[PDB]
Amino acid sequence: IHRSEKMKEIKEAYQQCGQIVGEYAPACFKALSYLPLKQRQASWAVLSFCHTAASHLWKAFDHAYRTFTLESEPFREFIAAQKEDAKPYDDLDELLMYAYRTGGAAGLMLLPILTRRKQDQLKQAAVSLGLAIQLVRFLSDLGTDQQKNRIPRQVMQQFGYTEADLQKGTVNKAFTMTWEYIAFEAEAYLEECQDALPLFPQYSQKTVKAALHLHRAVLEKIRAKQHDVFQYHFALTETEVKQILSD
Repeated sequence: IHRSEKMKEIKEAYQQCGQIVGEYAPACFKALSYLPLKQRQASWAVLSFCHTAASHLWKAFDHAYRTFTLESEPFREFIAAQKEDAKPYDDLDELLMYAYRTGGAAGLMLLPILTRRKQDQLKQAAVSLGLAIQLVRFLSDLGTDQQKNRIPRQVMQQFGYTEADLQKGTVNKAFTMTWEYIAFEAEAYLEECQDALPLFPQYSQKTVKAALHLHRAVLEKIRAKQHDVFQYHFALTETEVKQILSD
């Protein structure tokens, strides 16, 4: 087929979007692999955009935008949320609002790609999934001050976890209670998407199911490794993903 140079450039840009996501989000990339090619590549573009903004390729993004009639709002929301705050979060609501504006927004970005019909019925599930995934990522690595800053001071106070403990990266009972209190919320969002799993079209169910299983597994691994998130960034290995996804 004589493809236009423009389309050739779009295909190149998409592949690069896939290289990116595959590198910075192996688990999600794996979950997305179950989508048909058109949807899969579109998802790469959306998440590549997220990664890029969190730290040309627009050709593939515009293509995805026009192909799936994506909405501009969530993309704007995500961008605005990258302007930060060097101050620690106070309320759990503050952390949740943040996960909502980033992960939740990403979930909304992807909605039109995950489903063509029952979008109204699956919107809540998509946002909850993205929100939960962001919470899981947050709970998987507390190595820097920026990450430590997202731990809600009111939650820390509830269990007696001190600023001094946190700065030292001390993993004591007070810390695990703080961590589990936040993990409880993440799991509630996950279960919410789990309940709506049968509503997604067959072409995207394996992708949603994979995402759900993978992130639940991440939380379990962290627990298995004694919540040692101040020292290591937790992620599933290729071997682990394979087992989780064996079905």
